Amino acid sequence: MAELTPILPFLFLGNEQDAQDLDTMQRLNIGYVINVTTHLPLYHYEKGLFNYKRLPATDSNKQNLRQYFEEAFEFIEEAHQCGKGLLIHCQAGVSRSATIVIAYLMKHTRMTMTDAYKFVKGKRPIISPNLNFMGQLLEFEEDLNNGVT
Ligand SMILES: CC(C)(C)C(=O)CSc1ncc2ccc3ccccc3c2n1
Repeated sequence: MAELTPILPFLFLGNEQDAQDLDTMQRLNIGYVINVTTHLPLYHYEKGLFNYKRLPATDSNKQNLRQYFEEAFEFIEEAHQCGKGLLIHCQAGVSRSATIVIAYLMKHTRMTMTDAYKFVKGKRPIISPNLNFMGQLLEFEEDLNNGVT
């Protein structure tokens, strides 16, 4: 049922239904969760098992996700530093969460935007398109190449 896609051995991508499989998350040694929605609950919050961060974003043609990139990168590095996995999820098409993942692959693994997309698309086959998010990833790639971010 639940597919917590490992983009990297410690970085996982999923949707709303994936984020509710508590046993798999604990078996995968996940200790950090990034919820990239305004309206979904922080699943399992009252159990005190994970560190949470909500990026309150919608899946629209006007939503600004670039503003949250640097905040999400620090949370991922914090999980990376202590040997724990991080799950980033949103909803069915994983448009929002896949944008943050690709951006991290561009920033921390030095993948190009295109190669990062093919990397994620190969492991997570169902990704809904968002031209607004594609444009932001393109602007982010140029800023990386110009050493501006
Ligand atoms: C941004 C987000 C991850 C939410 C998506 O929009 C995925 S959907 C899609 N569909 C057709 C494409 C064709 C070329 C391409 C080059 C670079 C990056 C993405 C694409 C591409 N992306």
